[PDB]
Amino acid sequence: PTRFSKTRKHRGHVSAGKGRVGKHRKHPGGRGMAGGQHHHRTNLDKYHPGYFGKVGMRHFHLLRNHYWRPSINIDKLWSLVPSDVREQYLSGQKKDTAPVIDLLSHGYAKLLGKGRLPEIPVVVRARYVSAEAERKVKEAGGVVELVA
Amino acid sequence: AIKHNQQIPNNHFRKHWQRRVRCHFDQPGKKVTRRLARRAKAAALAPRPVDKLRPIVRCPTVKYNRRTRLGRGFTLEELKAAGIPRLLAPTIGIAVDHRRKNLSEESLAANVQRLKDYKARLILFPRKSNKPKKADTPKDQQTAETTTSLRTSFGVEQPLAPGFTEISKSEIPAGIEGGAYRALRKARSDARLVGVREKRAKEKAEAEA
RNA sequence: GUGUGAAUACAAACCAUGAAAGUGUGGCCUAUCGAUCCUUUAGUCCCUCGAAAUUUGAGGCUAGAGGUGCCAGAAAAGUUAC
RNA sequence: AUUAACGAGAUUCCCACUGUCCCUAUCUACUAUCUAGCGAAACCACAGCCAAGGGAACGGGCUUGGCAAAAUCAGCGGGGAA
RNA sequence: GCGAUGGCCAGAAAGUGGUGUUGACGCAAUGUGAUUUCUGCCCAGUGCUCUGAAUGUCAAAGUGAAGAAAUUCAACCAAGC
RNA sequence: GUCCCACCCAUACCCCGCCCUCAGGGUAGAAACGAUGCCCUGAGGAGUAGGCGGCCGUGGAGGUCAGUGACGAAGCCUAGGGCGUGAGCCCGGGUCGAACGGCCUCUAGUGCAGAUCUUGGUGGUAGUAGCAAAUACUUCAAUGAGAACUUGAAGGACCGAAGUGGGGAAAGGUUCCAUGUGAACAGCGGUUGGACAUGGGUUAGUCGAUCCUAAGCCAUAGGGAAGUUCCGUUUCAAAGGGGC
RNA sequence: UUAACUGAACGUGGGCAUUCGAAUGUAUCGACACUAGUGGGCCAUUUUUGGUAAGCAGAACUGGCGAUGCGGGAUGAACCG
RNA sequence: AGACUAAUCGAACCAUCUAGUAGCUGGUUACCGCCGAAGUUUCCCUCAGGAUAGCAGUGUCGACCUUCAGUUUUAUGAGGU
RNA sequence: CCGGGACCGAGGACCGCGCUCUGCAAGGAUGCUGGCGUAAUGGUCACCAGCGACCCGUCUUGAAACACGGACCAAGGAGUCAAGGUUUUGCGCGAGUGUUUGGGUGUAAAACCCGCACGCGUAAUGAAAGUGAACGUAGGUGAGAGCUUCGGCGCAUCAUCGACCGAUCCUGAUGUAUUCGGAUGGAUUUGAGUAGGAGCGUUAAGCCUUGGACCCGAAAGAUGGUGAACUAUGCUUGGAUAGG
RNA sequence: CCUAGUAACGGCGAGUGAAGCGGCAACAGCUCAAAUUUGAAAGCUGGCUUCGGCCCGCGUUGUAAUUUGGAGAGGAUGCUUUGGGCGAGGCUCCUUCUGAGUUCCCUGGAACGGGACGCCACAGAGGGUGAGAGCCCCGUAUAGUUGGAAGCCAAGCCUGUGUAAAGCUCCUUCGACGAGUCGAGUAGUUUGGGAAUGCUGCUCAAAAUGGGAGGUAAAUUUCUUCUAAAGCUAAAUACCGGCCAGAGACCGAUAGCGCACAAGUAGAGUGAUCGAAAGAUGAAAAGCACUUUGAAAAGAGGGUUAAAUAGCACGUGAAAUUGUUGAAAGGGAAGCGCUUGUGACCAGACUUGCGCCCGGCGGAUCAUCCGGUGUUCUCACCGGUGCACUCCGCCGGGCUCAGGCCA
Repeated sequence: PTRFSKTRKHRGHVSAGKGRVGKHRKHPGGRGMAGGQHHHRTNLDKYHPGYFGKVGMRHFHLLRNHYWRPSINIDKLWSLVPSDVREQYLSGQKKDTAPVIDLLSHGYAKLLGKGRLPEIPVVVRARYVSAEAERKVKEAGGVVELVA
Repeated sequence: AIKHNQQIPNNHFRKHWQRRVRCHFDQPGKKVTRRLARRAKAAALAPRPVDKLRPIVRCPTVKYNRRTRLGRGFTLEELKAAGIPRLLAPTIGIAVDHRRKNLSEESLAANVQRLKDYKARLILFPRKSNKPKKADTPKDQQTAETTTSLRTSFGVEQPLAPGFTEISKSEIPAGIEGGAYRALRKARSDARLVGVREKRAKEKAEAEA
């Protein structure tokens, strides 16, 4: 909508808000990133520290599929089971049956352990598992088994 | 000419981009054209289904390894197991692929069953009405409800494994002796030293002799 | 209150000197000097060459040297009275 | 370094001649001038009398004084920093 | 400067051209500027030109040695300097 | 030079009225209110470059005024009126002849004195500068609305055979001849005209082109070039014409 | 750290307002986000450098013109109110 | 003679790439209300130009925090005109 | 304590403070009277009179300038659009969020419906192989709006001391493919981390970059074509120039 | 669409920049060289022919059948498969036909305007007719109907048949497979391709479980995956150049293409090429008969028209500049701001209102009660009953209060 913008309020005022002494010429200072090391250095060092240089070794023909392994913490583990079944276990009505969770079917490969776990035995099937996560699930009566 | 705290711009707009711009104002007009072609094609193939039969295939990469999808055609070994001639298959709606192989036995068994029941659901009209043949339908069961999509009626039933399973207590197995975390570390370092260990052991055998 | 130069006070090691308390992190104090990219040497015994091994070769991480004196650092000779 | 002949080449002197000059005067033809018919262009913020002062340090316009009477024709080259 | 298998010059190339229907009293490239009388000393510098015993310098290819190879190291070595 | 009385005036100071900005309060057992409203109280107002807020107009789109109009819509003229601080809105009179507004949202090729700005139109200068090379005109009669520059006769002059004479090449293209004529053109006039209107006019065995070659140009045989094409003209070619 | 519960910092508990311990004001308290113009200046009192001097060149504290009318200096961007 | 090559020559004329680039001149369209500047610091083949800090506006939140001050008094230090 | 003169009249039932107290000068002007009821008061336009008043736009420390542009009138005439960022305002859902590449359907470029993948977010750190977030009611101390049984509990946020994960430098237990393995405990080190999630889509404004980029403007550079009717040189074929 | 502004390149400066996987639209596969028909060149261009065939030629330095790596050949073995002819019916193209007022009155030159009364509608899109028309006219919506031409698809029927050719299951054994090519060195160009991604020039020049690739050069040993140096083929995709059609929050004659008009025209240049200006009388020309002045152009009367304030210089006709008439001012500029005066012209406002008393005229109906209905449940309406000191309207007289301007 152009009916309400600052260009409509500049009608009748010479120089259109750009100043008299400095007249808004074509391209003072250069085009793009010109002067990075010569006259725009002061801005390019207060911000963006690290533009210039080389770091690390290079990799030819990287395929990102080799490095696919999303991770999930342990405190969100119980959110994977459906709500109707979930409330039965926490309320304490089953008492003789344990769930077997398949992380791969939900799109995970590594089971990290960050929070706390309630004292109900479970079975987790994961491609990878952390050292701290294995201990917490084991002291709750459960077991973790690699699945590939 | 940067002036404030900004993100460094990279806009590839220095060639003559204005000469090659492809606006899409014919999105709804094109859609009408395709729908006119499908229903025109369906009329030509009056009793036949529009599509063709496809086999079940697993994706080829470690990521997407879990999911399954439709393929291109049945291998020559799958057709032989189900007792279908090679030349007769393409003419009754079956698609054949001659450059695929059955490395495992799990994939072979799944596709054979998927192709065997299709043969039972097929109605085959005779070439000449006055003289039917042995493999033709005897004209008594030619009148039945038919399907035309054959992609929804024969799609993948379930691509992924069930989300979870529920088993009784005291049936939970025992883990690896060392543990899950330590089983991975040992397996990683064993492959690193497979060369150093083998030659050190081997040279000892010649050293003693 | 960015960089370079130079300067002050401690911490953890190893030493010199003196009987000992102590003193010593260059010249009694105020000047005496140098980025990115590239090359070269010392160090650990370390990581990678992406189908799998073993030796050459090459590539990485940390500290010095080769230099810009227009010294916060382009590679550069004249004439026009047509 | 000299040099006969030749030159719409540069320079100095002598004889003849003359309004170049002392020092200006007169005559003739075609214009300028008046009339009938025909009939343009440059230029132009608004305009058009002076003296001093101050001011962007040389005013037609400001301040203090001089002053100041319709409408007009032929010449002129001080000014309009024309 | 040049005796034709040549000197000067044109063209992207050509079984292509100019001088040339030409041959040293000829063709081509420069400086001085009728006649008379003359035209001195300097080869250190910058150019041009000549003579290769000299080994000084020295490319690609080729030869020899080490190594499992990539590769490295040696002699020899045209013109020019 | 020093001292003392009275008196004159700034957009400055004091009191009062009105406008706007800012800050602080009151208003529901609602007899209640464009609650974005109303009432009470206090202080302040200069401004280039620049920032923000509120409003007025122009061309189109959706909704709504059961909107105005051939008994006169839009447009234009008007030292005739009313409203607003202002951009602007409304009405009276004259001319004319077919479409046009108010209110809330949407949308943009949306507001001019300048840029030696673009296109078109018009002034002062101005009835002014000027229409002065090539020796020069005069009397009578006729035509006609009208004669210095139309026609006849008689005088006076110039070009003076390397001519202002008589014929051609290049170039022009009907300008040639007759009859007639309002405007325009012939830098004055015009009955006259190389202008305007209507008709007519260019005859070859002997004069030219047609034939032959010169400097030169282009095909053929062949060779270059990715190619448009470059070279080659007797060249490393099986190349012709005469009689019964 | 000291011969040493001897010190050192940080602590628990308790005591001290009857008056929280100079004047005046508080017509303006703290923090954060985004961005415009500007980066040629000039004049005056006191101090002051080069120069014979300048309506000349160069500095320190503060007030002004630029960005601003009004009343006085007849006139006059900077002087007085 | 830098002379001539269609009034054009110290490198002809016509169309296109082309709306060629400019730290340099010129222009930039209605009204009212409130606030209101800078010519200075550091770096740059930088000195007619840019980045950086400063001055300025608008949008806010935390409390109405009782905190503050281009000022005076009292106690106590430094200086070399 | 008594005179004289000038300017003003805001407000619109009662309420209050008081006095000289059948009342009043005490929270803002009323009473009596005369002429005229239209051009009389008032408003517009033209002219004379007193005082004041240099030409606009622009660059500049300084413009009425002997600094530049401007004879006059009518119409045209200059911060726009797309992609990618960023902060702030409104709106939907919320550990999630986004239908429209595509399919179904339709009164047909409108409207309505459906889902597999995928994008951003939920986990960081190293060059890399790799590893990967609770001693405590998710900690201790000093301030904090609000609540409270009056004892206290204390959001957001500010400062400070600690705990955990990754990297760097030390230490090297139990074990053993006797060279592999890396527990435990430290260190004036280091990170865009954890410590009871805040994000995704859309609307509007300011700002940034590349694009013709607010409008008009060079002296040059490159690709492809057309000219010897002027003039310069040469070739083939013609012509012309008294008398001493 | 995503991967992705990612891996990578780059005075590692300014800058540049792909691919695999994944979802969808559309889907379709194949024929040559290398083998002896060898118990029979079984193949083909051309000419003549009555239509049955004949003749010359090409060709053994290789014309048909058979085979193409998915195989296949050669052997075993039992089953199965295969031609022709009719054909309803349906779909494309052109062409015949389609509902309702000129009813009545007013303004007007002319109703298509205003008022009253009607009808049609699977048709209220658009245009014309003397002004805004569903019913005056062409068309518009719906399925049918008259006639004709040529191609497709296809329900279902009628007849031959194994000399031949084809499919399937197993096997001891065989199993031919593209050369100045691949590859290597060097040079130039190019790419995101980095001890060198593709292309091209020159030198050297292969092999039979052989060869290429596996994104870091080299040697030794394993592994995965395809089969190069011969060839064909629909759909999903691009485009307004050519022939047509339907539309718009686009422009409205200095705009929109240079061109709404006898526009790539007139015109300029030796030439390549450059390139404009210009729409509108009225419903209908009904485009002014006749008289008179003048040499003529034209003028004055008189005519057509609703209008000549529409006369082929024509709808509406602004500003700059000019003429006539009226008013006013002027001693080397004019214009302008504050405040009176004179002259001309002019908008408002006022010209009564309410109440009371007396008198006169006219009407039905004030309090009260009964019945019905509504509603805010206690407030109202209608019908009846009233019947003159009540109520209402008008007129005449008297009185109080207020109301315009300047003092």
